[PDB]
Amino acid sequence: SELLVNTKSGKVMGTRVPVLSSHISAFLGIPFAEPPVGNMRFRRPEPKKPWSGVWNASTYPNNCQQYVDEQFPGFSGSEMWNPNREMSEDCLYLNIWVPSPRPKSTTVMVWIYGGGFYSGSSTLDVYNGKYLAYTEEVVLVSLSYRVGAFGFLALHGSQEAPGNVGLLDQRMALQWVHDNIQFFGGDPKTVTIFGESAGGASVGMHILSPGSRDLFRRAILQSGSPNCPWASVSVAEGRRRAVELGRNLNCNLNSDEELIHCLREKKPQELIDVEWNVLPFDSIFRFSFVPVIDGEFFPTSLESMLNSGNFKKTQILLGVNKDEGSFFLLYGAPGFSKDSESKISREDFMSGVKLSVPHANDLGLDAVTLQYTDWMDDNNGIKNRDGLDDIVGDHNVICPLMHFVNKYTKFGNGTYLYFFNHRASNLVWPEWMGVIHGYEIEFVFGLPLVKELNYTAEEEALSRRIMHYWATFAKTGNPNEPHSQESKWPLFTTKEQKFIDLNTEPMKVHQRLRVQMCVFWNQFLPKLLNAT
Amino acid sequence: SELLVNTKSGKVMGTRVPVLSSHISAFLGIPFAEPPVGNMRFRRPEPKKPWSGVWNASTYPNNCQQYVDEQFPGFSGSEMWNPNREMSEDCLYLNIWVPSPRPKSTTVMVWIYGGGFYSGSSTLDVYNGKYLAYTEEVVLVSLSYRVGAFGFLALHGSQEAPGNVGLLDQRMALQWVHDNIQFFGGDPKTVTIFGESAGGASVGMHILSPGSRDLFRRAILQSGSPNCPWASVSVAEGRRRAVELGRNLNCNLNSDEELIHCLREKKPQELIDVEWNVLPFDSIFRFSFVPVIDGEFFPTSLESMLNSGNFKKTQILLGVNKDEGSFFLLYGAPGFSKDSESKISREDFMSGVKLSVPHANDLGLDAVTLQYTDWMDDNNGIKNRDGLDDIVGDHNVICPLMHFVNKYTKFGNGTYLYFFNHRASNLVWPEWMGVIHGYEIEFVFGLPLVKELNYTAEEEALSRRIMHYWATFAKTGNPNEPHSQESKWPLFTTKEQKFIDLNTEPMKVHQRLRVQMCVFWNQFLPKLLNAT
Repeated sequence: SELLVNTKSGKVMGTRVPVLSSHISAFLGIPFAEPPVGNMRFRRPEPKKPWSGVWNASTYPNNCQQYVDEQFPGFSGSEMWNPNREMSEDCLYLNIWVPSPRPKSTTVMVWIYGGGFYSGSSTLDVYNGKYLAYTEEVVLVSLSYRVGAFGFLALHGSQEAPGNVGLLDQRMALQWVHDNIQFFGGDPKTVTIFGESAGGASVGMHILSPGSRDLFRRAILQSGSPNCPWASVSVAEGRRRAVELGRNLNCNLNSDEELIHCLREKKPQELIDVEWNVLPFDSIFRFSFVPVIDGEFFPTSLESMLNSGNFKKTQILLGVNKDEGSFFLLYGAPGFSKDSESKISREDFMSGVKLSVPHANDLGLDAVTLQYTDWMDDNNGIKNRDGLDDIVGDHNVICPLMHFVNKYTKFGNGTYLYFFNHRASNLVWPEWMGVIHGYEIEFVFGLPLVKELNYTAEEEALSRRIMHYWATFAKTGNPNEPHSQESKWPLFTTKEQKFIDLNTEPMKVHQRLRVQMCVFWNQFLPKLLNAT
Repeated sequence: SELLVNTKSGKVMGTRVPVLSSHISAFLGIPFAEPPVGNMRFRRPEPKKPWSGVWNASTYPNNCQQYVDEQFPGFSGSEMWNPNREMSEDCLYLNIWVPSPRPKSTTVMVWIYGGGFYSGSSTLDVYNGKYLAYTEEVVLVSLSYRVGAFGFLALHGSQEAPGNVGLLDQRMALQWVHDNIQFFGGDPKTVTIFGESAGGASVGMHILSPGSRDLFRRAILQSGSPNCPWASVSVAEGRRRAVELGRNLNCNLNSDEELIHCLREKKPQELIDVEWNVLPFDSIFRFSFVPVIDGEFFPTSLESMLNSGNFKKTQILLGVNKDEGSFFLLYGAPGFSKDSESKISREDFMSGVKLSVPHANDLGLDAVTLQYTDWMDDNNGIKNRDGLDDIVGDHNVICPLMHFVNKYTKFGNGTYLYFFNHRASNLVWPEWMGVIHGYEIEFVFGLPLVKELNYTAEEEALSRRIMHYWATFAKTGNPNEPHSQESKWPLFTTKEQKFIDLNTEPMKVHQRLRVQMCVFWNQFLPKLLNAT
């Protein structure tokens, strides 16, 4: 049967699903690890024990335990990101979409969801891999991994909560793909991992980590890189946050043994209710439990690894959205509201700057403010709002990705860069937010191809171009068709630094994406904070 | 006789001079102080002893001893600034141009020449006051003062070389004007002092200094303010430079008495030949012997005086030229040449930055470089050249003047600001230098009205407008004609900060002259250098 597959872990029974008036196979909720429950909470994952009989993979699995956004009850804009399945610590499963008839050895794409390392689900409507699997004829895989304290609590030195276990969950899923995707028609030697935000940072982390490198061929990073200021912390800060978490739950803090044991007795929602109380600063775009530079998953500092070429050398495709920061300002900066133009005063602008660059001394805050203020029109509400939006995006997403791309390209085998600046016609978020963080995802997964979702014809065409760029890159290492007549996406080189815009207009090539600001954030500011 | 005037110091015999096919009286070389020679070198000036008989004031006096620019022998561009009379330490004289018939009580304008406090003459062709005296019907006075070590050697604590004696020379000349200009037809209660560069800085210094304030009514500052980074030094740096001067001439350095005595035995050219060897840094736009914050001429720091309103409150008219810095780059920065486009490389750009902001640590140099570099086109020779030109001008002239105007306007009785951006059609300097430091002077003194000098008709018209603005301001405290139909030069206020451009085009009003850069130079950079 087309829906029956015998893997090395046991037999699996999938289901046939309709897609654009056709059909493909779907294998949902395939376990790739032992449920990290009880004494296993905080521990590295263990392989799923083989099973006899047939595993019923016709329905989505549970979502990992996580914080749930309730800032806008009912609102589809925010709820489309919340878990759509029951949450459970038993959540290490993966999903596979296979073309029909089943391929013999086709290109594989493994999606790693984002969510700031504190949230995310592989089962969201926006991540339905059936469209992309069907349209581009690829085996689409989406995995899951522990988030929040459950996946990143780090007490370096102990084996009970070493940290980075969430990344190890991802690696384990990749290991399963490498060992079993051949039975689903996938070519294990041609797997492209791709992700957005924390997922994009994760992809970059597997490129850097020696233990993950041999598990995939190519990579795509969307609005996220390993070196982002929010993507990782030192073992010292990790330890400090783990202890403070224990303090919020009145735990015995005399030893790691004591702390860990007390934390394992807590219900999941108990850790979640106090998770945000451990941040060191009043801030925006900063998360509690994230990856840690431990000396194991990451041999040394990320900067020294990038400088020495200590990473997987292959082809990469990556880029960012025009307005990465608006989302975090809406939720945490004074002056911003979902239902108003959010024109910001001078007062709130500087309040916003302090929140965006929490680690900065006064000289630093002044440098940022001077860099993003137009002194010929400083009380212009729209300029201050957009200035703040740019700060959050440049500091947290764009400038760190540009640092990565430039460092990577010196040792890589091919880089392709994009700048997504199309605002979807059916967006429910206000206009001032622009091309929002995470909204390029729907074009990558091809939602615009479904008439009932209400996109325009140019947005459907844009989605097909993007799906074809992503899949062609996954297959060949080049997003362009060999003998095509279409416009060519130039290769990003150390010298020209070319990139393209991604919208419904005729392709335009540019150079040095936001260089002026990137030099400020990557060269000047760090130098200033270190000297003062 | 129209040419005979009986002053309180004695009788003076002037001469009749032709001007634009008419005539006016000129009294040249009137002594206002005892010759500061011998034991008087470095000392405060003493009033000229009254004389019997008639003083022959028909010819220009000598020019003070000074460094003479020989970088371009023969070249009119540079030689028009060199002394055109024999140099002599006996040089404290003033010149007066009086309309004919002699006025009864008309507006007086006293010109104070610039020259970085190390050079300058009241007898240059560009300073011929006959045109302005004739055209606007005012009594025009040009004074002289000691420059270089002769006027600013400062060994605070001793009365033999206290410092600031050059400023005291100016004050003494102003005292003579106050006491005698009535005999030449001038109104001593309506005197406007005006000057350019060091002369503009001098004017600002008399506004600040308690002992000079009662000697004039209004003031005009052209491309120079008291708070310029090159216009003054601490008593400590003054002392250090005086000692180093003595060291270059192998003087006894055991005591001030010893040093001063040894310096007084040296021929004038001997001090001049080593004057430039005492600068603390390798630099551009920095001069050896300049005014010193002594606690006498200047009660306290200039910044505290400006903040507390400790200065003469009256009306002021001031402004700057578009390209103040090009002159200093041509003479001292690598890559610039008089006969080439001077396109600058990245190498020489940063070399130039180090020379322009000599007091800056590495973090500071990086701040400046980032502030003036276009990273989308960093190897553009023309952008680097112009960037450097702007740095020198903004740091040394424009930003310090804007700080002054903004501080002054809070306590003053009326401010008028201009931005001179017209490049004379007959300039002999290369095009890349633009609207050069000091070239607005010729329009103020009305040289364009003389056909034989080869200016265009629009430049003659521009000169008349400027002469009329300056003189009307001198008379009324407002450059505009009460019931005129011409465009109005708005008043600069703390709120609007309006200013006008000065060229041959229809008047255009603007706001916040180079604010972006001024905030960098007046608020940010100083904060950075003080914290690091």
